[PDB]
This record gives sequence, structure tokens and C-alpha cells, in this order.
Amino acid sequence: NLNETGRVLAVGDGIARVFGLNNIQAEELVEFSSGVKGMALNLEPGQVGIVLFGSDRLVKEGELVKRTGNIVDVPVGPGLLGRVVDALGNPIDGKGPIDAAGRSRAQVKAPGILPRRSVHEPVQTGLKAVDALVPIGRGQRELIIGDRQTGKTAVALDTILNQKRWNNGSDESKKLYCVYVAVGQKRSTVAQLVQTLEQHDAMKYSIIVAATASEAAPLQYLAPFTAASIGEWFRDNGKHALIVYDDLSKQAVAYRQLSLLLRRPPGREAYPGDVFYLHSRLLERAAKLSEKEGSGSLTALPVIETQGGDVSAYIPTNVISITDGQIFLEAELFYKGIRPAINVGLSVSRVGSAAQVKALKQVAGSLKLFLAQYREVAAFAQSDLDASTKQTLVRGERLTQLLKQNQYSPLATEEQVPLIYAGVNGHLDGIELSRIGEFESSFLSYLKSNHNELLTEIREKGELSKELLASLKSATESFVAT
Amino acid sequence: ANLNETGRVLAVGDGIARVFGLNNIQAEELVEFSSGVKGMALNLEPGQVGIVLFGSDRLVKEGELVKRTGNIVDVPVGPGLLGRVVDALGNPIDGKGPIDAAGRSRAQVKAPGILPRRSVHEPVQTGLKAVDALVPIGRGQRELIIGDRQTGKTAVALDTILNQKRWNNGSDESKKLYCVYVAVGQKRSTVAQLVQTLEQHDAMKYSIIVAATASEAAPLQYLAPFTAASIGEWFRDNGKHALIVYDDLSKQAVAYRQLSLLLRRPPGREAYPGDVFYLHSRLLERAAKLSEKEGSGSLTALPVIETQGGDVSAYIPTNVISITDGQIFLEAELFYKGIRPAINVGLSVSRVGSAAQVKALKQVAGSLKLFLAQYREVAAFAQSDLDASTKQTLVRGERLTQLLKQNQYSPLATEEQVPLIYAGVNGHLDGIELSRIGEFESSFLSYLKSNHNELLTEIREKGELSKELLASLKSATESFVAT
Amino acid sequence: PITGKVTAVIGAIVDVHFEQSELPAILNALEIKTPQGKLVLEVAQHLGENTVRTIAMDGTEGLVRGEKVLDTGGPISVPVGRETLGRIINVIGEPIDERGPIKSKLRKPIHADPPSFAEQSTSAEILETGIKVVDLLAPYARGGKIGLFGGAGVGKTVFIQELINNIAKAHGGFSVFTGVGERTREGNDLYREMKETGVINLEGESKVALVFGQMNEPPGARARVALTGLTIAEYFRDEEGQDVLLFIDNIFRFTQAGSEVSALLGRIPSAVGYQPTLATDMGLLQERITTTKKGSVTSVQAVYVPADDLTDPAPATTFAHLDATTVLSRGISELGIYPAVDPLDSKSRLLDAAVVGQEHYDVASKVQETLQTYKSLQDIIAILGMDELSEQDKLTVERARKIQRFLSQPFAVAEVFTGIPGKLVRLKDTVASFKAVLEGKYDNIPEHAFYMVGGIEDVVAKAEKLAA
Ligand SMILES: Nc1ncnc2c1ncn2[C@@H]1O[C@H](COP(=O)(O)OP(=O)(O)NP(=O)(O)O)[C@@H](O)[C@H]1O
Ligand SMILES: Nc1ncnc2c1ncn2[C@@H]1O[C@H](COP(=O)(O)OP(=O)(O)NP(=O)(O)O)[C@@H](O)[C@H]1O
Ligand SMILES: [Mg+2]
Ligand SMILES: [Mg+2]
Repeated sequence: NLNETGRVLAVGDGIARVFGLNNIQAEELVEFSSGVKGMALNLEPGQVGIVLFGSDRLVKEGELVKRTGNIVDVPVGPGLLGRVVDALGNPIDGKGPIDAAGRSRAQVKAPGILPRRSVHEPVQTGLKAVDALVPIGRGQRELIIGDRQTGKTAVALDTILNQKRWNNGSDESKKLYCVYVAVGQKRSTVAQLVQTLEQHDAMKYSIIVAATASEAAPLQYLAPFTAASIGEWFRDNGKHALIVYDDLSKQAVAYRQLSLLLRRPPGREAYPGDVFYLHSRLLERAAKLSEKEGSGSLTALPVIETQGGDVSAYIPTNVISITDGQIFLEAELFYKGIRPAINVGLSVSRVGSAAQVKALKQVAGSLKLFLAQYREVAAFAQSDLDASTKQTLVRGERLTQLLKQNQYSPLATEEQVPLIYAGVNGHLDGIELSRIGEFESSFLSYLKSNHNELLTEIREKGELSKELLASLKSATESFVAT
Repeated sequence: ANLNETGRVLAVGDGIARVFGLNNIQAEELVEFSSGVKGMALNLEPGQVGIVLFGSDRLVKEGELVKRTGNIVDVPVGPGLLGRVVDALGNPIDGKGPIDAAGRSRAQVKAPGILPRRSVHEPVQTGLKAVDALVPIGRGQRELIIGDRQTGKTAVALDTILNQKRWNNGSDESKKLYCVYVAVGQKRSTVAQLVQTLEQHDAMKYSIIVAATASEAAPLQYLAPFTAASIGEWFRDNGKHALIVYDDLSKQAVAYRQLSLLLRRPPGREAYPGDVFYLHSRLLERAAKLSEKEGSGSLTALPVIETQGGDVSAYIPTNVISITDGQIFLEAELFYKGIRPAINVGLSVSRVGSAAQVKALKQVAGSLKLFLAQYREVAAFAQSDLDASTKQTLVRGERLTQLLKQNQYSPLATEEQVPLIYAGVNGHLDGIELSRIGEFESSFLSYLKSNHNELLTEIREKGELSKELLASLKSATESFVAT
Repeated sequence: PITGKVTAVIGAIVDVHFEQSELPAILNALEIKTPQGKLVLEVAQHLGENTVRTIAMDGTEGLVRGEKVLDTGGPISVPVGRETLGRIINVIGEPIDERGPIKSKLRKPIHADPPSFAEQSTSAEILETGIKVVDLLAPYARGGKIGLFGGAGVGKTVFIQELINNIAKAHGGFSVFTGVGERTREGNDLYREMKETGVINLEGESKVALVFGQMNEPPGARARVALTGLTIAEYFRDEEGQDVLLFIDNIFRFTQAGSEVSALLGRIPSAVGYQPTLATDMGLLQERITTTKKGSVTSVQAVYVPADDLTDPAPATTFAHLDATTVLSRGISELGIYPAVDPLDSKSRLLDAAVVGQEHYDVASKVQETLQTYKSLQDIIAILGMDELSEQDKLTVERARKIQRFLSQPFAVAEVFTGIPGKLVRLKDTVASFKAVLEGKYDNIPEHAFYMVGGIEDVVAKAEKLAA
């Protein structure tokens, strides 16, 4: 046959070099005599380079190889909600078949210049620090980045946890469906995560794509592209998806493995010359569509793991310049107690205010500053300090403590703005530093008992009218006094 | 279908054409392709010849005919090139028509050995106060101009080529110094504007421009300095004196590494090939002062090197430092401050110049060199005491500093330099305000030009100062100060 | 029609086979019709045995060995002339704005010889921008290259929009904006902002043309867009004899793209991982941007510095072509100065008596020396008091504080956002205006009369309103 079949010339290191398949498309899927699969990445004159999807003990020289006639694709649609699939959308959670609306390719062109609209709607993470200072909008690509063990997954996770507010609603246009892409994590870790999402009733609106540590490299490299199509189903049908690639360091590493084995020219850190294009191709697929096009949205939170803070490393540089901003975490701030360990100085959202609930923007306008100046003067916290510079030290301390937050405990916007109102305007200055914890705690429960109406107006109208500011100013002083 | 004077292109890519045949070709022989673009036979193997393209890869295709020249890469040389602007192969680019050549030297020519040479004794007077007093250049010498980007490197070369207006107008042949400016990797616009200045100051009539600009095939940039050397050499070889400026070697070495990498030569330090030193060394060795038996001709080289962030420790800088007979280092710190020429005194040296610097400057600049390398030292340690003895030396230091600032395109004759230095070293300026020293100069010149013109005449003709003449300037200066 | 067959696919690298001496030249565009549109390949090498090596301009998923490739018989070509104004154009010259085809007069190839040494203009000259800070202190070179620094939060896209407007209204020259590695969300932004601001008018007369080679396009496309866009600007100089503006945002992504393509083609990388051809690649772009006898292309290029290492090859190479800089600084915009130009960080090669005249230089010079003395006096004002200064220095802080507010300027395009009508301040105005203050003619004038005003006649006028 030879046009639709081939013979194995050589196999080793998850590469099978195959004679024939003369009619195979580039990036097409194949099948080996033993039933293991793989994709054709190298169309060369004499032969085809194929990367294996499973162990290469299962391929031998001489073996027969069949075309499938399919570019790698994945099931998509709502029937994937609450499911754990692998990179090709096979169910691994033991809940049986996946019901697919249709199918979509791993590789899809990102939306053009024309079919888009400026980002303008909040993805509310529920993290006081993030929502107030590094606000994320729908269609945005906001990187979570830091060294190991600094709270990176935690930030994405708490965001997913927070979507409950709207996902338990009927209003489809307010819901944010969630796609978590575990690339190279260990199986137990992923299981642990899934257990956590179940425990907080968030599994129901999530989809987990898991190309774990011991899975063949090309599955790890496919996983983010596959997951993207799954999330793209929502964006394409006027809904909104959030996608978390945890993490693109490990994907880059997988992609490098194949390239070095397929003997493609290596560059910086032995990465292929198309490793930027791997991540830009991917991350450009997050977008807010225009009206004509259904106004759907995909928001991306890629994660990057740096080595001892080096953002100049090859892959960190690529992703940092591809996305719309960084939430930057630090070991220092972590052990100091500041959790989330967000480095406000080195974090930004390039979308900015257009992505932030007006009510929060009104109180958070200043907070950006009262902390900026606090950092410029933070060095002075070691006796002879004049009135002006001590004042700024008092606020900064307190406002930093206000931004401290327990894990798996996202706040509502109407819970957030009061707290930040109190901080920003100076109602906390009196209260001693070790008590700002119990302050936030009681202040909210006192607000729920006695001022439920204001919270409701904040929640529903999102703005602060001059009347509300006054109602808030009074409520706060009232509680502070006791 | 001759396969001895002719070949067929097998493959072309990365600036290399691979050609079948050309059986009778020589190593480093120039070739001519179907399209008209030329090339050099770099490596000859069984079955094929590797050819480095002197143009875009576009211009060569697999299957095309390639023609022998029977010429090792060479150029038109001679006196007919004065006033012209040519490319690396000697092609006329000023639009002025066919080059009037006396002959054709090879691009690679071996430098004169131990014997045909003689010690420098004749000066290249730059007309720059700082240079000629501190780091004097002899005819036949190689001095390096080196510093950060935008630090007046070119202006030192330029005001030197300009300054030769004084001698190249007279009959005296031995004192005539023809100029060769080699633009390598520079913008076309710049070079064109520069040539505009050389004409504006008439200087174009005795200079030759060879240019391989920024967008030209790397091997044309690698070649430029060498063919420019050939041209400069004609004057050396025939008994006259030529000055050659390589602006700059840094960019040449960059062009060179490109080819080497594309040729797959092992990268070394900073990814430059192992032979990048040889590249420069063979070039600057061609700058020489010839013996009595060879006409006494001189080639003088002023290579320009660009440092990054003032680091003189880099591979390429130290390489060229180790080939030249000294360097004039231009500090970016002084240049931004206003002190221009921005010569760093401690870091600058001429290795052979002293014995070639005009004796007149030599006397009035008594220890000027070692002094300014020490005022600069005590100045940094000043910012613990308002001390007495070191306080007067600091005023001397600052007055000598402000005295060595000089305008561009304003080169001065040695006779104008000598009194200026006399007035500083001997402390006649120490009573004057800091912000007035520049005005003092041309007013002090005005005075010497319309009164004591008789001293100025003497200095020019002798090249020395007599005890009688020393006491003459003594009186002239002191009178001026109090008015 | 000259046909070939694909013999190899390796990512963005495509190998294609032809018949003897019937090979496309290096740099020629080849075409493959696809389900969607058309995959374009640019010839990079002749490998031998009638095969050529090409770089793709789009994805290569799904290509099959043996597929028909067509030779176009030339480099990639783009529509030129007035028909491009107001349109969005990709690397291969296709319209990407859903407005149908660019019904243009001719198409020029994107690879062009720079002007001859003989064709080169011999005198440096100022391109008058109407922006005070720029014209007085860091003037742009007509036909030169300007590096622009600073990102969001500093009004980059308004500054870029202002220059399009002024150049067109004041010199009758159009502009081309090339997005090299452009973030698509931000291309969508800019397009919508240009329509709101007037510099694009889908009905009226549009002053700018847009070319985007987006981040998600492969390395081939990103390397070549700067050329595509440049060519458009070139025709306005070559055929209409205009003083054109060319915008490159971001030039660094141009260099990284080349870096990526070289790596892909198997070339041994040079120092710090860059291409061995880094400098000639940069030349082959930049040398085409220049004054001729017909007109000039003046390019404003956004420059990003890796690791903040000024000596990194990428900047080091680029800086070898930049005639001047314009630095927009959050440190300026936080003081409420618009534009947010740093009056001391922005420098010019042309700020020289022989280029601008002895007067112009002398004003600018003392303007620059005054602001420095002010800067080194900020620290003693913060701790000691305003009164701890000499007679002449307590006058020159009062003077600088004014000069400073005078360097701000209301922009014409930003009126839709500001309500303040915009000033275009002529160069002669700007020199005279500042010359008059430096002599101390307006110490009687209060400070607020210098904020957001054009000429000195607007300072005379506004001061009378804040009184009577
Ligand atoms: N906001 C928080 N408050 C308190 N503890 C937290 C918070 N966020 C995370 N942690 C704890 O910090 C540890 C590390 O958090 P994690 O979210 O895994 O960071 P990471 O960057 O994903 N680490 P890794 O994935 O192993 O490189 C875990 O023990 C968390 O329980
Ligand atoms: N003595 C001087 N006084 C004042 N300005 C000068 C002087 N010499 C040179 N300049 C100017 O300073 C600028 C930079 O000097 P230049 O002679 O170009 O040095 P360079 O090191 O060749 N710079 P580049 O070639 O761009 O790396 C030019 O615009 C010169 O005209
Ligand atoms: Mg994690
Ligand atoms: Mg120079």
C-alpha cells in the first residue's frame, strides 16, 4: 500500500521513523500495529518522523503503521463539565463516556484584529489583592508567575472557587466556566486538586485536563492546545470560559524534548526556534469577541515557574511579553506572612481599570498610591521620623495586613469595598496591627446583621453614589467606635 | 561546456554558492556569476568549489554559469582615486565615472618584514590640542581610536584629515599626507553627509573614500579595510605618505563573524572565530614606515573600535589594543560633561609618537602627560580637606582641562598650539575665571596674529624653540592677561 | 505558470521541488491554495537537486508531501498608494478588516534595494513636529530613525497619533503604522482608537495605513511585516514625494523574529543566542528609511531593552541607527505633564548649531541646563526649605518650574477625550517663546499660565483670564 500505510525504519526515545505514509498530512495522527498512537511532526523526503503517545517498548522496526486521516482533535461541549479527561479528551475519572457537542482541532487560528472588543468585564477572583490592584477582565491573558511553592496554583484555584457566585445563578451571561490544565503535575497532586474542587462544590463548572508527569511528552505539549479548544466552545457560543495552564514551563520542556529528539536546530537553553510561537499561538486564543460574533470570551491564566526570580530566562521572557500582565509572587512576602505573596511593585494588569468593578475602582484608586509611596519609604521603618512619613507608615502597614487572605476564601466585591474603604480612608489607623484580622471578620458580620441594604446596593449597582459613600462612611465609624 | 574556466552552481544559501567544476581556479580567485554579482573562491575541494558571495543570495541560482577571472581578489590603485568614492571592490559609487587606475594590487598583500622598516620620526599633526600634546602620532604609526558609542571617535579622525589642508596645498612632496577613509557598516546617509563635509572644507581633493555600508553583503564589509589598505599602500610604496582611517574595525569583525558562523566555523569567545585576531593583525601590520632603500613611504592607520559601556576588557578591544602602537581612549563620562575631545589621559598612550612629535610642542608640554594623569587622581580624593598646596595644583588642573576643550572642524597649526600650552603649564591662566578661558584663546590668538606675528613665523619654520625665543613668548603672554 | 511539489514539512520550514533552472529565486513568494485562503512560502535556500528551502508565512498543519506549489515570480508584494490609507493589511498584503480588496494602483515587492550612495541627501535637517518638547529639545531628523521608550500609562498611542496628524496637516505627509509582533487585543484597540480620534475615517480622508503581523503569526511573518509596511511608506516618498512617517512597534520583536527564523533554518546562533546576520538584517531594514531628493521616510520605532541591558546585541545594533530618542516616563505623567516626555532623557544627534542654528541650540541648551540644576535642588527643598538658596538660584527654580509646565502641550487628536482644543506649535514659535522666558520677561506671570498652552501669545492670553 505505502500511501496510507508505512513501515517502521527505526524507533527509540519516543520517536518512530517510518517509511511510507506518502499521503499523510503534517501533524496527522497515526496508529501502530500494537495499538499505540502518535503524530507525524516530520515530513521528510525518505521517511516520516513520528512522536509516540505511549511507551516505545510497543513499537518495533518493520512494524506496520496506518494513517487515521485526522489532525489531532478533541471532543468539546458542555458534556465535559465536571469531567477529568486526558490530553485527547479521554475520560480518566471513571464516570464513563464523554458526551460531545461536536469535535475541534488542537490547533485553531486565534480571533483576528476585527472580530474583537476591548476588554471591559471583570473576572472577579475574590482575592482582595488581585481584584483591587491587578484586576483581570474577560478576554485577558494575565500571567501568574513566581518561584516554586509561592502560591501560584492557589491563586488560580481561589479564582475558580469564586465563580460559584454566578455559576449557581440562572443568568448565563454572568457565568464563568473553568478549565484547568495540569501539565506535568503528578497524578496524586491532580487527584488532590479535584478532591478540593468537589469539596467546595466547584467541580460542577470545571473541566480538568491532565497530562501528568509520566505521560509521553507530546501529550504534555498537546494538553494546553486541546484544553483551549474545550474552553473555546464556550467563547464561540456566547458564554465565557476561564483557562488555567498549570503550567507553561513544563509544557515548554515537553515541546523541547520532542524537538531535540526530532533533531531540530536548538537555540537558547536548547529550545527550538519556534518555542515563542508555541506560546503565542496558544495565548492569542484567549479573546473577547465582538457583538457581531456573539460577545463570548476566553480568559487565560497561564502559570510560569521561575528559577530564583530570574524573569530574564528564555521562557519567562516569552510569556511575559505575550500576555497582558503579571501577578508576581514571592517567597519573601510569603514567610513574612503576606499571603497571597503578591509583589504589588512588580505586578500589573495592562487592561487595568476597564476590568474592575466601578465600586472597587473608586476605593482602589488611591490604594495603588498609598502603597506605592509606602514602598518608596518602607526602608524608613527602622526612631526619628517626622509627622508626614510616619503617617504613610501607619497606613501601609494596615493596608498590607488588610490584603492578607486565607486560602480557599474569596470575598464578594460588596464584602471587599467596605474593607478597602475603611483602610484607604484611615478608619484602621487607630486599630492596632495584630487585630486587623478580627477587624475584617467582625466588620463584615456586623455589616450583614445591620447594614445588609448597602452591601446589596454595592452588589447590584456596582457603583458608589455620593449617598452610598456617606452611608459607608457612617457605618464604618459606627463600628470602629466599638 | 568548459569545466575548467567555468562552473555550474550546485547550491546557494547563507551567502555561499557551491559550484561544480571551475577546475583551473585559484584559491581566493574572484568569480563572476550569470547575474553579474561577483564572488570569491574560498575553498576548493574535490567535486566542488565553495564561493563567498559579494552580494545578495537572491542573485545566484542553482544551474547558473560561473566564470573565472584569473584574478586573486584585487583593486584599482594609484593617484587617480584621489577625490573619488568607491565600494570594497573599487567600484565607483560617487557617480563620477570610470576609476583612473595606475594598476591593481591584491586585497591580501603581505606586510613589509623586519628589514624594509625604519623608526617613526615624522609627525602626523592632528591639529587637536589634546591629541598632539599628549598622544602624538608619527607617520607610519598605528594608533587606535577607542571609546563608547557617540563619543567623538570619528571627529578625531575627521579633524585630522581636515588638518592636512595646510600641507597638501604646497609643493613639498614629502610633507604631503593623502587620506583614505574606510566606512564599514555605517549608514549610507552618514557617509554621504561626511563626504559633504570633506568637500565643504576642500579636503576631498586629497582623500579617498572606500565604503561598505550597513546593508551590504557581509563579505564586502569584511573586505573593505584590506582593499583600502592596498590603495593607501600605493603612496607608501612610491615615496609619499598616506593616512588610513578604519571606521570602524568593530563592525568589520562583526561582519567577519557572520561569515564564519554561516560557514560553520567553531564559535569561540563571544562567538567570534579563532582567527578574528589574525583578521585585524594582518591588516594593521600593513601600516609601516619604510627605510631609506624603499623610498621612505609611510602608511599610518587610525582604527576605530567601539566599546560597550566603556569596557576595554572585551575580546575585540583588547585584540586591537594588542596590535596597535597605542590608543586614544575617549571617555563617555567626559564627553557628556562637555570636555571634548573627551580624551582619558591615563588610559591613552602613543607608543612610538614621542620620537616623532615636533620638538616645539615637546618642550612646552613638559611632563604635561604625567601631570594630567595625576591631577585627575587627586581630584577624586578631594571630594576631607580644603588643603593649601594641593589647592593650587587643582586650579592648574582645571585651567589645563578647560584649555584642552576644542571645537570640531577647528584644527590648529603647531605654531598656534605652542603658546597656548606655554600659558597654562607656566601658570599664566591661574588668575582667570573658569568660564572665560575659551574667549582667552582667540583673543590671545588675535594678539599674536596682529602684533607678535614674528614669533609665530619662527616656530613654523624651525620645529623648535631657542633660549632667545623662549624668553620672547614669556614677555608676550604676561602683557595680555592684565588687559 | 511555474509549479513545484512539496517534498518536506518541518514546522515553519517547507522544502519544495521544481524542474531544472526553473527554480524560484531566493526571496520569491510561493503559494499553496488551502481550504481557508493561501499558504505563502518565501524561498530561503537552494539546497541542490532542484529543491528549495522556504519559510512559511502561516501554519503548516495538514500539508501533504507532493502538493502543488506555485511560483509567484517575485518577492511578496503589497498594495501601495492612497488606497491603503484606513485599511488593515497583513504581511502578505491581504486586507484583514472585512472591507473587501484593496483596489490599489500597483503592488511593489517588500524586498527592495536601499537608495544608492549617490541618491543620498547630504545635509541633515529637522522634521518639524509641532510638539514643543520634541522640536526644542530632542528634534527628529527628517528621514532619520527615532527610538520611542515607555509602555502603557504614558499615552504612547496618543503621542503616536498626534505625530500622524501634525505631519499630515503641517507637511502634507501620510503615515504607516506597522505592528511587529503586535498583541491582537491591542491592535483591535488601536484601530478603534484611530477611528475615534479622526486619524482614520472610513468615509472621509484617512491619514494612516495599518499593517499588522501579529504575535501568533509564525516567525516568518513576524520577520517580514516591518518590510511590508515600510514599502507602503516608500511609495509615498517615491511616487508622491512626501515626508512620510513610519511606525514600528516593536522593533525588538523584529529582531527576535529574525533570531527565530535563523535558528529554524539551522544557522549556528551568534552571541547571546542571536542570529549571525543580526547586523545586516537590521541594515536591510533601516537603510531603506532615509531622505532622498524626492522626499523622506522618517521612522518612529518603539524600542524594548532586554534585561534592561543596554549592551545586549539587540539594542546595541538598533541604537547604531537611531538618530534620536523620545522617552515617555511615568515620572513625568505623574506630575500631570502631557505629553510625558522626559526633557533630559530624550536626546538628539541633530541638537547642534550647524543643524538648527546657533540661536535654537542656545535656547535649548540653557533650557536643559536649568532643568538639571532644578533636579539637583529637589533634595534640599524636601528637607531644608525653599529659602536656603542663592539669589540667582532662587530665581532659576522659579524659572524652571515654569519652563517645565510650558513643555506640556494639548494635543489635537486627544480633544475627543479632553475637550481642550489642540495646539500645533511651530518651531520658530517654540524657540522664540522659550528665548523670551530665559531672559526673564515673564517672571511676573503666575505658574498656571504655562500649563497646557501653545505659543507665547497663548501665555499672554491665558494669564489675563486667571486674573480679570
Ligand atoms: N493565600 C494563602 N494563604 C495561606 N496559605 C497559602 C495561600 N496560598 C497558598 N498557601 C499554601 O502555600 C503552599 C504552596 O501553595 P501553592 O498554591 O502550591 O503554590 P505553587 O506555586 O503552586 N507551588 P508548586 O506548584 O509546588 O510549585 C501550600 O501549602 C498552600 O496551602
Ligand atoms: N569637539 C567636539 N565638540 C562638540 N561636539 C562634538 C565634538 N566632536 C564631535 N562632536 C559631536 O558629537 C557627536 C558624536 O561624535 P562622533 O564624532 O559621531 O563620535 P562617534 O564615536 O563616531 N559616534 P558613532 O559613530 O555614532 O558611534 C556628533 O554629532 C559630533 O558632531
Ligand atoms: Mg502549582
Ligand atoms: Mg563614527
